[PDB]
Amino acid sequence: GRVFAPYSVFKGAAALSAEPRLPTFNRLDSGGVKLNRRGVIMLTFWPSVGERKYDWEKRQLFALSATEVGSLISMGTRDSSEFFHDPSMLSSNAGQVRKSLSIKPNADGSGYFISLSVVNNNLKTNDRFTVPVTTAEFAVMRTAFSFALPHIMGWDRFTNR
Amino acid sequence: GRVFAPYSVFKGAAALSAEPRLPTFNRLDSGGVKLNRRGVIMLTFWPSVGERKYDWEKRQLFALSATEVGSLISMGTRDSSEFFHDPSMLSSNAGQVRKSLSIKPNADGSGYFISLSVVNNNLKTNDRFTVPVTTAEFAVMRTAFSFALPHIMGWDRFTNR
Amino acid sequence: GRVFAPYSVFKGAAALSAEPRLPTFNRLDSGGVKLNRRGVIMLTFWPSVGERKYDWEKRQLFALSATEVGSLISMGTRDSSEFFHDPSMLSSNAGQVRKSLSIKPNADGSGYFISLSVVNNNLKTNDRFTVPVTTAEFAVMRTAFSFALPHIMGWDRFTNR
Amino acid sequence: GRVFAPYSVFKGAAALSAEPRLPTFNRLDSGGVKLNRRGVIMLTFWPSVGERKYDWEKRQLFALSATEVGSLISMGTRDSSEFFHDPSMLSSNAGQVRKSLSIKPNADGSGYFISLSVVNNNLKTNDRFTVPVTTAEFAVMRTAFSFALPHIMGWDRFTNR
DNA sequence: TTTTTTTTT
DNA sequence: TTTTTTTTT
DNA sequence: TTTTTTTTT
DNA sequence: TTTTTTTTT
Repeated sequence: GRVFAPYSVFKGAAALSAEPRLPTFNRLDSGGVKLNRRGVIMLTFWPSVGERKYDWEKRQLFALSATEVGSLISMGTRDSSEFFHDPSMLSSNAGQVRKSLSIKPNADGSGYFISLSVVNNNLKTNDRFTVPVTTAEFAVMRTAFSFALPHIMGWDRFTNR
Repeated sequence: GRVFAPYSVFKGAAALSAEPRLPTFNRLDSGGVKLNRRGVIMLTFWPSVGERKYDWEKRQLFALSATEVGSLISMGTRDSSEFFHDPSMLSSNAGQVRKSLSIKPNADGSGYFISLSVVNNNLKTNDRFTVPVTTAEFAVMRTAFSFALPHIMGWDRFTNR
Repeated sequence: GRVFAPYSVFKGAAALSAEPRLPTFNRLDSGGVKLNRRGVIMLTFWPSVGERKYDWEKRQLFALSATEVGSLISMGTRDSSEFFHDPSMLSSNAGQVRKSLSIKPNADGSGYFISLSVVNNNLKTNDRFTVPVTTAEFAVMRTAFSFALPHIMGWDRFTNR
Repeated sequence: GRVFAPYSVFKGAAALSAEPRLPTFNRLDSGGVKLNRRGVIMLTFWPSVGERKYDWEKRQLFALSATEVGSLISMGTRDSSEFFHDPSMLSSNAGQVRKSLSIKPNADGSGYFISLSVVNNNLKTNDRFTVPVTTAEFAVMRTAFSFALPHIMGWDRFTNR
C-alpha cells in the first residue's frame, strides 16, 4: 500500500511539501530484478487563501531527480541553484509547460528561499509559489533527502539478508 | 511492544536522557497509510539527590520536533539556540506551564550546556535542570538524532521491499 | 536473486556506471557466519559509438575496495587520487593487465574528471575512458557510496532484530 | 547466530581489527524490552611474528563505548585523544590491569597513529601495539562507526514496521 | 507525558 | 568480471 | 501527477 | 573477552 508522510513547511504566501516516490522495478525472466522508472523526491506547492488557510486545489508539483537531490544537499550556505523541467518532454505536447525550481540563500543567511515557477502556454497561466526555509528546516530536508537518496535510487535492494 | 534504549548522560546537578518516540499512523479505508501524530526525540531531565544518586520523581520532559532536531544537528561549535514550548497549547489550560530548552556553547569550547526551564503558574513552581555535554556526547546525539530523524518523520516507511 | 540498479552518468566520450557488489558469506559449522569474499563498488566504463549512443561491448570494469571508497568520499574539492589494480594478481598471468582509476578536480571546480586506463600486454591493447562528473553527480556518489560501505563490508548483518 | 565481518588493517609491527558488539536486551514482564548490557565497537590488536605473518595468540582487546565512538568520529585532522580502561573495574581485582588507547595525527597529516597500551601488574607484562591508519582507512572507520553507533545503542529497535 | 495548526490520495 | 594476502570464534 | 534518453546480466 | 555506575515504563 501507499504511504503519506510528507515533510511540510507552511508560510505566508504558500506551503511546501516533500516526500519520496520510490522506483518501480521489473522482475526479469532470468529471475533477477531491474530498476525501471527512477524514484524522485516529489515537491508540492500550494497557495494561501486566507489567514493561514491554503488552497490544495491550486497545487503544483516538481520531481527532484537523484542528481538534483545531490545538488541540493551539497549546497553551502552561500550557494544557489535553479532547475528547469518540461513535464511533457519527449511527448506530443512538449515546450508547452515550463517549470523552474530555484533555491537562493536569503540576505540574512537565515536559510533560503525556494520558489516554484510554472508557465503554461496551453492554458495561458503563469504561477509562482515562494516559500522561505529556515536553516533548521533545510537541515531536515538535507538529512531526510540524504536518507531517501539510496532508496529512490533503489540501492536499498542491495542488502545482506 | 515498547522499547527502552535511552542515551543518558549523568552529571553533577542533573541527568539528561534522550530517546525517540515514533509517529502514529492511521490505515486509510483506501488501503494506504497516513502519518497521524508526529514523532519526536523525547528529552528527560532529573536532579541529583545525593552523591551520584538522582531523583527520578522530579523529572521534566521536552519533546524535540523534526525541525528542532534539524536545528540541533546543524549547530556549529559557536552556535546556540533556545526552544519555547507550552505543553497544553490549544487546550483549556494554556499559558499556565512554560518550558524552554537552551543549548549554549561553553567558554572552553569543550561542548555545550543544555538546560531545561519549566515554569508552572498552576502549581507555582519554577524548575531548572542544567547538564554539561562534552563534544563527544553531543556527537553521539548529533549522529543518533540524524539516524532517528527519518524515523520520527515516518520516512522509514518508504522502502523497496 | 540479483539486482540491477546502477547509478549511471552519460557524457561525450564515455559513460560511467556504479553499483555495489555485496560480500559473500560462509556459514560456519559452529552456527555463526563468516565474511568470505569482500564486497566492492563496481565501476563500469564504456565508449560512445555515435551521437549519444554507447558501445556496451567495449566496457571495462574497476572494483573499488572498502578503503578506496573511504578515500573517494573523504575527498575535498581540491583533492585528487589514483588507484592501480592488476585484475589477475596472485594468478598465473599477473602483470599482464594493468588498470588505473584517477579522480582529479577540474580547473573550474565544477566537479572532477574520472578516467579509467586499461593496459593489456596480452592483447596488446590500450584503453582509456574519461568521464566528467559535476559536483552534484559526485555528491550522489559520495552519499550513495557512504550508504553502501557498511553493506559491502557486511556490517549490515549486525542488527538488533 | 554470531557474525564475523571485521574491518582489518595490517601494517608493519601489528594489525588492527574493528567490529561491533550489539547490546543485550531483557524482555520485561510488561511486554516491552529494555537495553541491558550496552553495545560497543570492539578493537583488537595483535603483533607480527615474521614478514607479514601475525600472532593471533598475543592479541589485546579494547571496547569503545558510544561516547568514545562519538569522540573518534568527531575528530578533526589535527585532533588527538586518549582513552583509559580498567577491564576489571568494580571487581575483586581492579587497578591490576590498565589499558590505554591513543589516536594521534601523524606529522604528514597522512592520517593517524593508533596504539594500544596494556599494562598488567598481575602478570608483570607491558604490551603496546601501534598501527598507522591512512586518511582513507580512518574514513572507513568514521563512516562504519557512524553506521554502527545507532545499533550499539539499540536505537535500531525504534522502527516504523 | 509530549507546544498545535494548516492539504490529498 | 572484480588487485590478494594476513587471525578466531 | 512527475523533464527523457543512453547498456547488460 | 569487554572500564561500571546512576531512573521508569
